Amino acid sequence: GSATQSPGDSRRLSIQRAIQSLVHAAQCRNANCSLPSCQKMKRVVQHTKGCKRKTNGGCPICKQLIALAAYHAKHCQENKCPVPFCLNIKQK
Amino acid sequence: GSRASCMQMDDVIDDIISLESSYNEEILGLMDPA
Ligand SMILES: [Zn+2]
Ligand SMILES: [Zn+2]
Ligand SMILES: [Zn+2]
Repeated sequence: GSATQSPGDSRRLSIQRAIQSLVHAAQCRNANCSLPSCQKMKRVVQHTKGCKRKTNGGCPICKQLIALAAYHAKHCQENKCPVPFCLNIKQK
Repeated sequence: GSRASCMQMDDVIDDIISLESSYNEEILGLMDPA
């Protein structure tokens, strides 16, 4: 019920929440960090480190970073940014 | 150059709509168990 398709309303906030994780975990150097998502999202940022599987479409995570960072970078004009794929957007 | 380049179809804006529909629904796998 509710919606047979995925509304931009829900995906919006969904991304934003994930982005909070991504922007923090990307630059977080605090080892003592023990929040909810940063720890996990850290390994996500750390996943993209050696990703070559993404170019074959095998990265749903890099798909996410792309997904969120594109949105995040929609309001970015900086050449340096916290999350990984934001600077990837700027490579175009 | 040809100024028509500033009045073309933006791949980036079409992308937005697509991302607003399925940003990465592959991880979601959302099902409605009705
Ligand atoms: Zn952290
Ligand atoms: Zn990846
Ligand atoms: Zn950014």
